[PDB]
Amino acid sequence: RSTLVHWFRKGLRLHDNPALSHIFTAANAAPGRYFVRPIFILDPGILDWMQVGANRWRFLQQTLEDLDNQLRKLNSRLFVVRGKPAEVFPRIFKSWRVEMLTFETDIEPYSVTRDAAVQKLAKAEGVRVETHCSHTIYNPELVIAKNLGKAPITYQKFLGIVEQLKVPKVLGVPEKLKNMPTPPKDEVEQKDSAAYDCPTMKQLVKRPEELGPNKFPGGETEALRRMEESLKDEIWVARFEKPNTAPNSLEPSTTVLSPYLKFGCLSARLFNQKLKEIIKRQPKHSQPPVSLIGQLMWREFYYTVAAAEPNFDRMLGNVYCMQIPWQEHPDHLEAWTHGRTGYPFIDAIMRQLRQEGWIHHLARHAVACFLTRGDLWISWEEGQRVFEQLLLDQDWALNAGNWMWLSASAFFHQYFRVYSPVAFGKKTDPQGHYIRKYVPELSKYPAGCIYEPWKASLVDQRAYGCVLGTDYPHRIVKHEVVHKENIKRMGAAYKVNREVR
DNA sequence: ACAGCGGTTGCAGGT
DNA sequence: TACCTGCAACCGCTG
Ligand SMILES: Cc1cc2nc3c(=O)[nH]c(=O)nc-3n(C[C@H](O)[C@H](O)[C@H](O)COP(=O)(O)OP(=O)(O)OC[C@H]3O[C@@H](n4cnc5c(N)ncnc54)[C@H](O)[C@@H]3O)c2cc1C
Repeated sequence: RSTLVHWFRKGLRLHDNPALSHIFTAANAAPGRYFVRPIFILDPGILDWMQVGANRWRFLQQTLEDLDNQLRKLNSRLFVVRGKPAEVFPRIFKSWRVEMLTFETDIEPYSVTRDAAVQKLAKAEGVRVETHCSHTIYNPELVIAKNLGKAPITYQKFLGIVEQLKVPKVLGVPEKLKNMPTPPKDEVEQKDSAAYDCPTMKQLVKRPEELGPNKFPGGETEALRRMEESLKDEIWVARFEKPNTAPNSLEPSTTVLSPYLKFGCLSARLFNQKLKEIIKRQPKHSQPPVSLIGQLMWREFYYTVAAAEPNFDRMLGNVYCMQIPWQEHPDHLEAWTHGRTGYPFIDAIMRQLRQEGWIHHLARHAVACFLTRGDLWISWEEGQRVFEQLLLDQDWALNAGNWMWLSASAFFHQYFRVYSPVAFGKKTDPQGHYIRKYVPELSKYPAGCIYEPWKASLVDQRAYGCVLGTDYPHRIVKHEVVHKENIKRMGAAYKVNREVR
């Protein structure tokens, strides 16, 4: 009796998962030939390629738990195999007699190399491999192809291309498995019958002191529930313009579906379709680039360009990337990293980020601009690695692309527009409630200088119960000097990059 | 050929 | 209010 395997890596969902649905329609088509083994490989070869904070482990733990619950409703379960895909796949091809493997494709360099090996090792043992493209609405490979073998490097050019492509159908949830007993215990399940069960928090999070409030639980269920809440107000959705959403509202002012889209708990395609249904009922609506569909198209865009370039997360060797002489400065990196910059707005954001693992897009803008071209002149690659650790939604392509944007290394080139770490947040939080929350030491300062504590006299600071240099740090740089100064470094860097290009 | 246009989300100082 | 402006002038795309 041969086994059918779906491999979860992303696409952590039952709904709109063609790679998964094939296995289930295939098993039900000829029941009694097949066992079904939906697996997720807990890969230690991931921790040596990337950084993973506690908040995101909890998210993964919860997603895997929810994914297991849902598979059980389909008379199956999730099998969590510990091991590196190299050691794991040849063993399970053998002991399970794998007739077919399926998975959702990924453009990310680690997974491309991982996939090739498995694609090859599957052909070595005659296993059929059927991959699907469902993490994105459009296939980056086809987007590139229709643009004559090149990735379009502007948003509008990108839209023109994808409008010429038809959208795959959004699949529902797969068929409940019929007349299908549980698979026989392999060599590993015989030693330990719980070997492939869901990791507990204790097992997965080796670091529980670094967890913050569980504001965004993982899993398909919470993803679907949150989308429905996010789209309940159809007038809000129609008129949605990203630039008018607050970075410092205590409640998130956007959908916060990014972590769900990153793990594939929510299908980008389903989400796109729910929006398109709202568009019909609400013909007066925002367009790209600022609308919600437009935000999905940004995801698509960055995935396309990234797909074409394996050095996309890196300045050197990156076809898109401006070559800029960033400084090494450990003290300033360390201060930015732990929200100890002395600019309360920046510090507020980095602390929310660390504690909760999500921050608003424009909050990311503010801190990224500050780290790179705005103030500290530190490479975007560093900011990337921090975000990569702290973000629930860390996504290789998205993190890289947006970091290159904010440093004006690629895609964005108007480096004379520099965010003010003092001024930016005032429009949406003039009282500084956001700062009072994440920088509690300053929570008794008057609004007139909570963004600029260094304007308080010493006696003022004492009366506010927080002296600068002791209870909260002196600002590590003077924005009003360094941003003009950096603008001229950028002018200089661009001149050099032209004189090659 | 290269001036001119648009570019998801700047700031300060303006009506 | 939501769109003036000037800043010193960037990119890729277009015709
Ligand atoms: C320096 C920097 C790093 C970033 N790193 C990541 C990352 O690691 N992973 C990630 O998902 N987002 C990243 N973002 C992009 C963006 O900030 C988030 O996708 C967004 O804040 C998610 O919140 P939301 O779900 O409420 O987005 P919404 O405003 O509700 O938009 C809906 C969805 O569209 C997509 N989207 C929105 N904005 C962008 C964007 N600018 N680029 C690409 N896709 C977008 C997201 O999937 C998002 O969930 C980064 C932005 C910057 C400034």
